[PDB]
Amino acid sequence: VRLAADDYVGFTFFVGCMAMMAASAFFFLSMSSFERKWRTSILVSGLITFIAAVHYWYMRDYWSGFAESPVFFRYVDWVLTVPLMCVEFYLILKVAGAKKSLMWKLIFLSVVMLVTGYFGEAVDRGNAWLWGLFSGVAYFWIVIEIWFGKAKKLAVAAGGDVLAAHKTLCWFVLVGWAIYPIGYMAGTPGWYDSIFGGWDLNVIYNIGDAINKIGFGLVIYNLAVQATNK
Amino acid sequence: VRLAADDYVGFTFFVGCMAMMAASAFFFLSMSSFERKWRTSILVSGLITFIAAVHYWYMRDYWSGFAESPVFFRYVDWVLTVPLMCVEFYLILKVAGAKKSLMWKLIFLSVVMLVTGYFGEAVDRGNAWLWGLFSGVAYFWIVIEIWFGKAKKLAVAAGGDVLAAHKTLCWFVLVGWAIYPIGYMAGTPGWYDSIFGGWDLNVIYNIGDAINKIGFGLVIYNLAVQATNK
Amino acid sequence: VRLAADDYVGFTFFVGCMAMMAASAFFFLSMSSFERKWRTSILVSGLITFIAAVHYWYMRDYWSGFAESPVFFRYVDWVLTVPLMCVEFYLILKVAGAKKSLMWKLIFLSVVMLVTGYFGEAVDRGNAWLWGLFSGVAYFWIVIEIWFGKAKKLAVAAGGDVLAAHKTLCWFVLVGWAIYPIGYMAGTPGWYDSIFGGWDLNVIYNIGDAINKIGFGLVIYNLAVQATNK
Amino acid sequence: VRLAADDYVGFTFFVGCMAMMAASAFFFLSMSSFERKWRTSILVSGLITFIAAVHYWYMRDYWSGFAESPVFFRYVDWVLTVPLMCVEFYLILKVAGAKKSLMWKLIFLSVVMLVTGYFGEAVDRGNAWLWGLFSGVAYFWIVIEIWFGKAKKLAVAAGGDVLAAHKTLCWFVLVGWAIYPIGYMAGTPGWYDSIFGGWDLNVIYNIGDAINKIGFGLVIYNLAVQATNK
Amino acid sequence: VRLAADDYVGFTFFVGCMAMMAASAFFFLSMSSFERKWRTSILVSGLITFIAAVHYWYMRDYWSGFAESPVFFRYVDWVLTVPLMCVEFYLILKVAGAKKSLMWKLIFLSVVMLVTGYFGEAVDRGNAWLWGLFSGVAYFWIVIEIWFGKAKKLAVAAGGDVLAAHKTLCWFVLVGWAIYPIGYMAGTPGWYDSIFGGWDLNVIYNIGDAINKIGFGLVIYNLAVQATNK
Ligand SMILES: CC1=C(/C=C/C(C)=C/C=C/C(C)=C/C=C/C=C(C)/C=C/C=C(C)/C=C/C=C(C)/C=C\[C@H](O)C(C)(C)O)C(C)(C)C[C@H](O)C1
Ligand SMILES: CC1=C(/C=C/C(C)=C/C=C/C(C)=C/C=C/C=C(C)/C=C/C=C(C)/C=C/C=C(C)\C=C/[C@H](O)C(C)(C)O)C(C)(C)C[C@H](O)C1
Ligand SMILES: CC1=C(/C=C/C(C)=C/C=C/C(C)=C/C=C/C=C(C)/C=C/C=C(C)/C=C\C=C(C)/C=C/[C@H](O)C(C)(C)O)C(C)(C)C[C@H](O)C1
Ligand SMILES: CC1=C(/C=C/C(C)=C/C=C/C(C)=C/C=C/C=C(C)/C=C/C=C(C)/C=C\C=C(C)/C=C/[C@H](O)C(C)(C)O)C(C)(C)C[C@H](O)C1
Ligand SMILES: CC1=C(/C=C/C(C)=C/C=C/C(C)=C/C=C/C=C(C)/C=C/C=C(C)/C=C\C=C(C)\C=C/[C@H](O)C(C)(C)O)C(C)(C)C[C@H](O)C1
Ligand SMILES: *C/C=C(C)/C=C/C=C(C)/C=C/C1=C(C)CCCC1(C)C
Ligand SMILES: *C/C=C(C)/C=C/C=C(C)/C=C/C1=C(C)CCCC1(C)C
Ligand SMILES: *C/C=C(C)/C=C/C=C(C)/C=C/C1=C(C)CCCC1(C)C
Ligand SMILES: *C/C=C(C)/C=C/C=C(C)/C=C/C1=C(C)CCCC1(C)C
Ligand SMILES: *C/C=C(C)/C=C/C=C(C)/C=C/C1=C(C)CCCC1(C)C
Ligand SMILES: CCCCCCCCCCCCCCCC
Ligand SMILES: CCCCCCCCCCCCCCCC
Ligand SMILES: CCCCCCCCCCCCCCCC
Ligand SMILES: CCCCCCCCCCCCCCCC
Ligand SMILES: CCCCCCCCCCCCCCCC
Ligand SMILES: CCCCCCCCCCCCCCCC
Ligand SMILES: CCCCCCCCCCCCCCCC
Ligand SMILES: CCCCCCCCCCCCCCCC
Ligand SMILES: CCCCCCCCCCCCCCCC
Ligand SMILES: CCCCCCCCCCCCCCCC
Ligand SMILES: CCCCCCCCCCCCCCCC
Ligand SMILES: CCCCCCCCCCCCCCCC
Ligand SMILES: CCCCCCCCCCCCCCCC
Ligand SMILES: CCCCCCCCCCCCCCCC
Ligand SMILES: CCCCCCCCCCCC
Ligand SMILES: CCCCCCCCCCCC
Ligand SMILES: CCCCCCCCCCCC
Ligand SMILES: CCCCCCCCCCCC
Ligand SMILES: CCCCCCCCCCCC
Ligand SMILES: CCCCCCCCCCCC
Ligand SMILES: CCCCCCCCCCCC
Ligand SMILES: CCCCCCCCCCCC
Repeated sequence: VRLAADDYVGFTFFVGCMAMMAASAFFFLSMSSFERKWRTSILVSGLITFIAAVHYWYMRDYWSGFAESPVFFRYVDWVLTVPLMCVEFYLILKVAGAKKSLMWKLIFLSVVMLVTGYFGEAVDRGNAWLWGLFSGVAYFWIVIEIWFGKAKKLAVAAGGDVLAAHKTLCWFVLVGWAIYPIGYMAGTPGWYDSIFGGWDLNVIYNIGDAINKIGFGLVIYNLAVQATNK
Repeated sequence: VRLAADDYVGFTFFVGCMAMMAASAFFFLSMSSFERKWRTSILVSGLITFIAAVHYWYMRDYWSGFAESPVFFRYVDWVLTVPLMCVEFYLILKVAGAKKSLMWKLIFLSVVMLVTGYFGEAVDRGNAWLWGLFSGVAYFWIVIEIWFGKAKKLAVAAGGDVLAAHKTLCWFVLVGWAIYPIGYMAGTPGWYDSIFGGWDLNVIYNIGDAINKIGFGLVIYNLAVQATNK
Repeated sequence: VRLAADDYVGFTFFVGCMAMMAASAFFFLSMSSFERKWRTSILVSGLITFIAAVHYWYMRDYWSGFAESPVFFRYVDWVLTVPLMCVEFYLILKVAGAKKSLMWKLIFLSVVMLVTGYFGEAVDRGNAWLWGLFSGVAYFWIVIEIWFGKAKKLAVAAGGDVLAAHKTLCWFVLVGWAIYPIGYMAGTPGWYDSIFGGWDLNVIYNIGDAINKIGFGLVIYNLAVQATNK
Repeated sequence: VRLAADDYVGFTFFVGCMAMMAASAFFFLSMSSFERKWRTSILVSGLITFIAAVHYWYMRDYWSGFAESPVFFRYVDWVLTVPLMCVEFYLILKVAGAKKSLMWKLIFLSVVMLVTGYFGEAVDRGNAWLWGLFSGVAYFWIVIEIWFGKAKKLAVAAGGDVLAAHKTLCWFVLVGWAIYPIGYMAGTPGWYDSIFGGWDLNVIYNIGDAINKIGFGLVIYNLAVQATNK
Repeated sequence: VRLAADDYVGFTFFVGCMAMMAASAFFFLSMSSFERKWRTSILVSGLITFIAAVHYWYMRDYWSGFAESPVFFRYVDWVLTVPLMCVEFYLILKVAGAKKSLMWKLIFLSVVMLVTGYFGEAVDRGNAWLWGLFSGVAYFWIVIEIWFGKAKKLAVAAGGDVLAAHKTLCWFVLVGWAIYPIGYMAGTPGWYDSIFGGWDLNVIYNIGDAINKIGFGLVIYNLAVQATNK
């Protein structure tokens, strides 16, 4: 447990843990300065960074001990936080007339995506490409729903700050989340060892997690602020 | 204490701990966005997940050490959380005219159920079937009370969101709680060759606890939300 | 530090710690749903279970390590919580016209009781009967004050919910607190060789503490609720 | 790590830690029941006991390990808490027309007192009497300021609850704080090693800290209560 | 891991950790006593000391173990806190008409400064002078912006308490932050091994961090207080 200056994975575990901890405090402590109608979207942004702060604490210590970070262990957090992130689409479009049907659809797709991903990574690596494909289809459905589907139509109808927030969240989902499917292909045996594979993603995962989770919440927080100051 | 990808019991202890921790924060931090009349029901939903989060933390570490999870140690949480869950029937029917008599009845039955279950599991395994039977009868009385008894009549009279919440809670008690008596029969010596093989009761306990406890609370939280927005 | 199913002392340390922790959260989180005039009585009920939760955490660990629970170590909590419980008589009768004189009397007697008890148990066991007797007399004075003295007269004048609460608290002090003088006589050398056999003092301490501390607070909480509802 | 019944220093570390922890909770959780104008004085009372609770936790564990409590290590808390206590004179006299000049004077004297004391105790024990003397003079100036100086005149002009609180705080500073200079003379080599040298102050420090810190805050809390209730 | 009276680095780690912890509690608990328009600037002052408290806890323990404090490890906190400090210029000038452009500029410069500094210190020490120079230029740009640039013009236009706060913060940036570039030159190989090099900065870092972070926040808190009191 002596620290080394060249351990960049180590460094990014320490930073990521501290940034998520601070983000969780910022969202929980800000909630009361807003009208009740915004509070839930902010609270959930804080839950997302709270789960990640606590799991990053454990992973940071484990890396200090063993100098390993098994990818399957990252799913402890992803299986909870990715559905919560998908629920934020419902929370920000509820005013624009989203119905619980939307919430259930998103929760279902996100959970299928993460559980099939875990089966590919941990339970049945023989059939990792097949599990990948099931995960990939759930991802594609989520992307289609928010870029073109009902969620997009609701955002467009609302216009204003909401539409703006919606569009930014859609970029985070399209571009920010793409690192995870890529690392899956890099780390699992399949037909994609030719292209990817043998790539160290730990630094990318540690920085990506923080940007993905804190960025999502800052966009939601920014929406509450814009709306309130009008 | 390296993590292994095939340790599914391990994985479900880490997930269950994080989900209960997050649920506790969600209910505690939501309480203030509601009129005083709902806050106690929500507070108690948070107490239920808080006790479970803290006990799941200990059990998760113990499994990391010894790769054992003795059933009797789960009763540390059940003896506190199952009575609190039974109290939620009183809290949601208090408006409909439930009297403390109902609260005391439910607390008494739930406590008898859990303590007789612990005597069967830990103190007197020779007579596990007899202790089972006493627990079984307490369970049956609770089920009859909420499906057909006074509590059901109060719910029906109130109608509306309350009746809806009541019925959902009755399904959780009937179907969601059935895993516990089944695991008891699977694990104890008696007249019962409850052979539910292929699945590790530990995985079922870890997933079932989270669903049972967070599900109960989300139904109560949903009732506060429905009522408030009317 | 493997758990054993027959370690009932172990079990009751785990339960007592969790119950106190939950009770502390319940009283601290309830405080704000009450008019200012009730909040202090509730806050102090929470302090009582908070001190006990944290000390039960240490005692639980120590029992896991050494399988010993020295009685003198329980006094770490009792010297703080028993005076706080005695202050609750002042807080609930302040409306009925109790004066700080009463508060100081109760604090003084409770502190004398606990400190003389500790001298008998830990510093001067040669003269345990004498220290016992000094503690005994302080106990008797407290009992006489609340059952017959000024405090009783104030309660009786107030009538209503207050008198009801006062009488229940008087039973907890008379009957619930009797286990402590009994265990003292059971554990110390003197003119008393009280057998009180069959049952492990540690189990009785662990269950008695939780009932004594949470019961006291639930009676104070019940008084605030009754009063608020009218 | 086993506890001994005759370890009175040990016992007083456990009690002191628990009492400061409970006091911190009491002041932080009471703050919201008061008009804004009192909240800062109460918050600072909680900071004082919060710092001490956390440092008492470390010193308690260190004593369990090594059975030593080096006096210089107590200064970790004193260098922060003694200036905060001195600021409380400004906070309670701000209404009576105290100016920031007074705050800065008290902060400066308190910090000089504690830092010169630390130099005498830890960095330059050869000249402990000289450092003593510098600390001694800063103490005397503080005492003169509050008993006779401007601060006293402000209190006297205000009259009422303020004057009462001021006088009680002046007794705590004069008599309650005298233990610290005495222990310095008892523990340092100088011209005073005959009179005071060779005295075990650990029990006195542990009890005195708790009484000094919780006492100061209870006087401030009592001032807020008196003022509010009329 | 016995404590030594001559370990001044050790002492300052313990003090710094406690002071940051106390400052965090002071800012988080004060937030609610202010109109909404000030609360964010105070919350962020608390995040700054919260990150530092938690990182100082880890560094304190590591020094207890190994008696080393690698400079690169301090960047775990600096990469988060220095940008938050720069955002405070935006938060205090938002009323005077600062635009998000200013926020982004400051965040960008602060992050470049800290990341280039870390490259010089940890990844590429061969070219530490060059990385130094890039960091140095980002620093100079920040200084020019706040002393002469747009931010200064906004402050000057606002006048009053804001201008006063602005000027104080500009001194902290100019003089209080200068210790960090100096320590960099003292610790790295370059052309400045003649001027600096061979200097122990640990005591200076530990005291400077506390003064820099708590000082910044006390100036922001002072601005909210002055403004509130009209
Ligand atoms: C240590 C020591 C010493 C100290 C000795 C000490 C302090 C001994 C303390 C003994 C105590 C406290 C015994 C308590 C025994 C409780 C009884 C019998 C209770 C009856 C209760 C009824 C009959 C309720 C009837 C209730 C009714 C009808 C209805 C409603 C009630 O509300 C309820 C809730 C109970 O239903 C000495 C010996 C001095 C010196 C030595 O040298 C050393
Ligand atoms: C790293 C590196 C590089 C860069 C390193 C860098 C940028 C280092 C920067 C160091 C700085 C900026 C030091 C600044 C020192 C300011 C002073 C002393 C100012 C004093 C003022 C006084 C003593 C009185 C003023 C008196 C009054 C009354 C004024 C103010 C008062 O305090 C008050 C607040 C009361 O008004 C380079 C070299 C580029 C490449 C290399 O390769 C490596
Ligand atoms: C895993 C797996 C499977 C599934 C794998 C899956 C789903 C992989 C998915 C990969 C994805 C989604 C890649 C996406 C790449 C998007 C790009 C490069 C876009 C760039 C654009 C940029 C860098 C910026 C800017 C662009 C614009 C327009 C900027 C706009 C501005 O930023 C503003 C916000 C202002 O508009 C399969 C293969 C099925 C089976 C296998 O067996 C296993
Ligand atoms: C321990 C022990 C003892 C005690 C043991 C005990 C009490 C064991 C209890 C086992 C229980 C309660 C099992 C329950 C099984 C319910 C079933 C299969 C029903 C399933 C599923 C339907 C009905 C779905 C759907 C139906 C509909 C209407 C749609 C339902 C949906 O779900 C809806 C959305 C409406 O909710 C004894 C034996 C006494 C002594 C021994 O010595 C040991
Ligand atoms: C460091 C050092 C140095 C200095 C060390 C220093 C300055 C030590 C100073 C110690 C002090 C000032 C001790 C004072 C002791 C006062 C007493 C006991 C007075 C009792 C009076 C009662 C009992 C009446 C009244 C009331 C009481 C107790 C309580 C309450 C009130 O009656 C009330 C009405 C409020 O209840 C020097 C020597 C400079 C160099 C050396 O080389 C080293
Ligand atoms: C906070 C963490 C986040 C946003 C993680 C997101 C992860 C994904 C969207 C993962 C997606 C996957 C697929 C679409 C294909 C292969 C399996 C997964 C789970 C890596
Ligand atoms: C949060 C945990 C929950 C809802 C646990 C519930 C446990 C039961 C309902 C257990 C019931 C039992 C019987 C009715 C028979 C055998 C003994 C028990 C205790 C397992
Ligand atoms: C939460 C803990 C409680 C209520 C403990 C109470 C303890 C006592 C009432 C102890 C009484 C004693 C005597 C009356 C005589 C012997 C010594 C004592 C301290 C056990
Ligand atoms: C919470 C801790 C408190 C109130 C401690 C206060 C300590 C002092 C007032 C110590 C004073 C000293 C001198 C006046 C002379 C010798 C050196 C000191 C630091 C022991
Ligand atoms: C809370 C900690 C603070 C305010 C730290 C600030 C650090 C700097 C302003 C560091 C600046 C540097 C340079 C300008 C050049 C050399 C490298 C750095 C990163 C030390
Ligand atoms: C005071 C308000 C805080 C809001 C919630 C804080 C998040 C806590 C996360 C804990 C992360 C563990 C990191 C500590 C490493 C020792
Ligand atoms: C370890 C890296 C920490 C990174 C934390 C900050 C990430 C911020 C992402 C960008 C948020 C912008 C959304 C604001 C609305 C326009
Ligand atoms: C709403 C959040 C849903 C969270 C889903 C968690 C799934 C837990 C993983 C399942 C692991 C079981 C492995 C069994 C393989 C034989
Ligand atoms: C400031 C808001 C935070 C609220 C946290 C809710 C209580 C959660 C406590 C449960 C902790 C046990 C799990 C920790 C595993 C290391
Ligand atoms: C809400 C009420 C909770 C009740 C908690 C009951 C736990 C009691 C377990 C009893 C253990 C002692 C058995 C010893 C038999 C020899
Ligand atoms: C280890 C598994 C963790 C699983 C997470 C549980 C989420 C809880 C979902 C329960 C169903 C919600 C019903 C609400 C009805 C309005
Ligand atoms: C987070 C909810 C607010 C009030 C919480 C007070 C709980 C008291 C904590 C007691 C901790 C000791 C038990 C933990 C066992 C590991
Ligand atoms: C060893 C664990 C025991 C758990 C104790 C929790 C129950 C508290 C006792 C309840 C007393 C009820 C009196 C309330 C009157 C309104
Ligand atoms: C108002 C609460 C008061 C708490 C009193 C605690 C005192 C602790 C016992 C003192 C131990 C003295 C050591 C014996 C020396 C022979
Ligand atoms: C707002 C009216 C309150 C009257 C307060 C009188 C008694 C206060 C209770 C004392 C609790 C102090 C906690 C000390 C921790 C050991
Ligand atoms: C609800 C506010 C809580 C008040 C702050 C409590 C201070 C906690 C300091 C830690 C000292 C307790 C010792 C723990 C031993 C394991
Ligand atoms: C280790 C000993 C524990 C000490 C317990 C703290 C109690 C101190 C309170 C004494 C001061 C009374 C304040 C007067 C209020 C007007
Ligand atoms: C009541 C609000 C408190 C917020 C501040 C918490 C900061 C905790 C970080 C430092 C942890 C303690 C340091 C040493 C513990 C052994
Ligand atoms: C080893 C660390 C000790 C540092 C103590 C922290 C307190 C520093 C406060 C700085 C004062 C700034 C005043 C600005 C107020 C307008
Ligand atoms: C609006 C743009 C959002 C895209 C954010 C992507 C961040 C992921 C980077 C992970 C590698 C360091
Ligand atoms: C270090 C801070 C990074 C991101 C800053 C927040 C940007 C948007 C905040 C919303 C303000 C209305
Ligand atoms: C609406 C019906 C709710 C009932 C759900 C039962 C919960 C199932 C427990 C899962 C065991 C793995
Ligand atoms: C309503 C009267 C309550 C007093 C009785 C409580 C005694 C239980 C504590 C001892 C259990 C071992
Ligand atoms: C305020 C209404 C009731 C107060 C008393 C409740 C008693 C609950 C006992 C809980 C045991 C788990
Ligand atoms: C009226 C206030 C006088 C306060 C004096 C208290 C003495 C504290 C030190 C005791 C150490 C055992
Ligand atoms: C152990 C309890 C000590 C409590 C000391 C009394 C507090 C008096 C405060 C008066 C405020 C109304
Ligand atoms: C008016 C503000 C001046 C800033 C003083 C700098 C504080 C840090 C000094 C370094 C500590 C040794």
